Amino acid sequence: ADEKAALVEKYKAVFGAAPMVQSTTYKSRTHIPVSELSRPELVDKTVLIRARVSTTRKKGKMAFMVLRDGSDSVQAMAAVEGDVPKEMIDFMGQIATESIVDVEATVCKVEQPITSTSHSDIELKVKKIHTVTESLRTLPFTLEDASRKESKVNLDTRLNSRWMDLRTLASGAIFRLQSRVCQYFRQFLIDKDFCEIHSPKIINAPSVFKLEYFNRFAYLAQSPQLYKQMVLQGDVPRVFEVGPVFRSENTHRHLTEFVGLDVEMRIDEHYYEVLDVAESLFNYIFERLATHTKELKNVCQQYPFEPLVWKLTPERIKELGVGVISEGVVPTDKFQARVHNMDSRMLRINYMHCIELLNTVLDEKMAPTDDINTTNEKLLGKLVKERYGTDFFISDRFPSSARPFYTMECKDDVRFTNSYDMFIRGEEISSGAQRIHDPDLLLARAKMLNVDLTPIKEYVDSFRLGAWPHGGFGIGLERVVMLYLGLSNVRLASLFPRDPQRTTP
Amino acid sequence: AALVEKYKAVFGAAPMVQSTTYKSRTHIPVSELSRPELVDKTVLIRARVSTTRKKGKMAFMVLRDGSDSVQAMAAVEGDVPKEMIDFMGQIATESIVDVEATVCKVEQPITSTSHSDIELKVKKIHTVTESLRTLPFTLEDASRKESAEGAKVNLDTRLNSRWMDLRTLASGAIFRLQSRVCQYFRQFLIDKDFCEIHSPKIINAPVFKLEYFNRFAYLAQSPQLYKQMVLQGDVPRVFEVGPVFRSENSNTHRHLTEFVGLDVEMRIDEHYYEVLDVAESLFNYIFERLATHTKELKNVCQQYPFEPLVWKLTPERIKELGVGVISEGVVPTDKFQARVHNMDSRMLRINYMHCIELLNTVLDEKMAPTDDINTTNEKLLGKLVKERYGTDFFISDRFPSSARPFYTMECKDDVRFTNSYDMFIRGEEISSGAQRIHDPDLLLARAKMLNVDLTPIKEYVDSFRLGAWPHGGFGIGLERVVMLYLGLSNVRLASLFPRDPQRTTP
Repeated sequence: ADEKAALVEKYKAVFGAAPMVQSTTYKSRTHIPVSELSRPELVDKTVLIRARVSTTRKKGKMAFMVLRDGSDSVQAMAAVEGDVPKEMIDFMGQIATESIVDVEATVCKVEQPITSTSHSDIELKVKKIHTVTESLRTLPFTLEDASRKESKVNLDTRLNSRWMDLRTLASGAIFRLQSRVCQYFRQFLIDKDFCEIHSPKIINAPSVFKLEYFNRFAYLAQSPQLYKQMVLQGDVPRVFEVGPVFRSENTHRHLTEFVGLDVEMRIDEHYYEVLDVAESLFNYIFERLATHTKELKNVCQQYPFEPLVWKLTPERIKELGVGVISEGVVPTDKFQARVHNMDSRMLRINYMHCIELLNTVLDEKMAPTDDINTTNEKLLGKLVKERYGTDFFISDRFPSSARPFYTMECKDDVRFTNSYDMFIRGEEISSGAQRIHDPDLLLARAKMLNVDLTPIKEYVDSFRLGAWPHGGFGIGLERVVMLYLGLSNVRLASLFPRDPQRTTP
Repeated sequence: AALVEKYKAVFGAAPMVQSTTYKSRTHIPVSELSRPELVDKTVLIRARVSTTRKKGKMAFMVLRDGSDSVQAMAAVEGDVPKEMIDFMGQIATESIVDVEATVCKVEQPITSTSHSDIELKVKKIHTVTESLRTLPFTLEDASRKESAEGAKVNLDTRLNSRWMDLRTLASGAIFRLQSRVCQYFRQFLIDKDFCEIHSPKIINAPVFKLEYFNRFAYLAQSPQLYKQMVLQGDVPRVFEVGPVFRSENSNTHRHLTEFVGLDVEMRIDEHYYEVLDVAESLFNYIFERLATHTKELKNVCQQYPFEPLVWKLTPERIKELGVGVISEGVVPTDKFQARVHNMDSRMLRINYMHCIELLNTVLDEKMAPTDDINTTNEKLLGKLVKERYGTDFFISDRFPSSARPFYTMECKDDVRFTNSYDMFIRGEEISSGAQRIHDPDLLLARAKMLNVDLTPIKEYVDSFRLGAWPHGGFGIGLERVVMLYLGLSNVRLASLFPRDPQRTTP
């Protein structure tokens, strides 16, 4: 009964549970990631791979597994050979789904029908296999069920075990794309000499999440708005910030905490200088996102979408009489739409003409200063898509009633302001404006809006020692990912979402 | 009356900028005024009035935009009347003006300005916005070295009108360098295929407590738990740049209640030295690129003198002391068994127990190998390291278990110590890195030993139960790294609108 016990010690080097990885060795073996397995020079080579068990089963005298690491997966198999005992096949067949294994395997090129694994051309012949960590055998839900198209794992169940959901193809791709949006946002602005700033999220007064702050109370900032303006009055010419923002005032489209992408800059003459930057920024981001075809397809396979169109065609510009600012071409288009140039071809419609366009289909007509609510923003976006062919446009010169106290009014008509909104797929994504850089007019607009600026005396004071004309805009990161991908719920694009009912994980 | 209207085109208050024209004039920034193709040209500049004075039939100003300054003057001649020289003499300093002026070369350079080779001959000048004539403090006083004779501005007055303070050379340069630290941090890690994450700052349980609708919530001290959990969703490598919150009521020159964390977490194949390898290469990358921003470094140094950071041993010192070289298999003969990974970055590593022995060479009260190195001791250690090895940067390897959090992996050979390290800049801790415990049961066991209550964080523990990757990571305070790099006296000099227990404004 002891030689059989010694056979346990013989097979320990071939299969079983490896000792816990505990920094006892350094660079003692070469670890090949699953993503590199289609490198041609690895064919017929024996490699060491660490991967998740997607599935594994004993069948006949063999074991078959799919190994996975994020978006990359590969078939693995083992058969009873001289080097490989039948007990290893039993061991492979019973490893729990989602366990992490170290596999020593020969890379074999194979000709077989395409399956779900992404490395179609190759298969691993397994020589040794050890568990690195073992998964519980009860999962909160399977990866496949979490990956189904919508008509099932409901959203709250997926969010409660987000570490499991993130392993799906679409969820992984969504957050890789989110990282790319941040990257492209910053790179564009760094190229244009914008300085990054970090401003406080704890503020003295609501300008409202109230917090206990040692002996007194403080509050969480809704946005860096006031600080990004104040820093320009410290003579920094242009700034951006990427950081958390908090909104206490529960839909499928909004969160209580999210990430703001914020910009503020001096202007020489006109807030169109801000809009020019904003349009070029979005064009840059959209152009670069388009190159991430792996991620886009991995989102699309679970959450089908039509790729965003953000440019008018040159043909449609000509047919409709759309104006071209950089060319001095005045529009003949009935709604007086314009693009800045024939390269980005991004649609701008004045707010009053946006109302006129909505009024073509509305029975109850809107006045030129009426506010466009959420149902009518989607309707406007649909009318814009049908007439001009684009999913992205700007509405220019918003009514004064619809804008915050720091928005510069138009000199010719104070019913309107030096401001604009941007829309993606008929939903608002960014507002930009010239700010009021004069303290007296800033207080005057606040008083008109019955907003008391007494709690933010320092902000007002920051304009009193000489101020630069300036403007800026902000963008919700999760929201721009949601709208770009056409997702149904903004929580699909927030790693650990926060809303009035959710504070965990 | 018609004469007063003529003069209005020449000088006075311009209409408020209100988006009535677009690209109607070419505004030349002050930074461009030394371009040779601007000599003898009349140009339009928008600038701050730093100083202005009248002297007979002439007015003399210094116009400024951040670090760029130039002298401007006007004389009563031709279409410039005495009324305009009077106007220039009475503009309040810090007003912003639009000036039409000819760029002229000068023989004797004007050393009080950065554009010393040229001078502006003013033809037109209008105020864009007017400053109060009563300033909270002058730029001159706010720029004065603490050692120099004359009025200085104290820190609270500085922060109470931070928009004025930021206009000084040194303060502006500090925050340009802060931006560059973030930039190079992210670019290094993006280059190495680290993914950026954004994790929540509101958490359901601890100690800043906030009202959260019908319940209470808390602010996260750091993204520590989330950055580990995301690796269990199979993201191989992550970083985060965002706010962090410390709830300790500490009002010192070094502590902020809100600051910015630069956080990294990554899988490891075998060893937490893989984490330390990344951290050292990351700091090398940042320091090498910060050193190229000579304009900003000199603009800090003129007010706040510092010796540039040395973060590498020289090849000669390595040989002289017998420091080991990991990538070349060179075993140290150094009495304190120091090592560098490689001969390119040459960044010093000393085992914690040899750090204790080094301290003991000057201590009468000898420390034990497991004793903790406090804050008076960290600066003594960094001085000993600087004197022996010649470097302002080093890591101390394998910290005692009693000094580390519950999630730190212990050494298999000796559970008195952990798979962890600290990095030091100028004798002060800047970053801690470690292998984490990726096994749920051992993680609960270490928390129990440390008497740490894990009931408020069941989801973090649960994230390791469905298969977990071995992993590790580190965090860096952004304001503190700028402060220690530049040798600043107070962390509030490197935080735009600082937060401490007594300060929530501006």
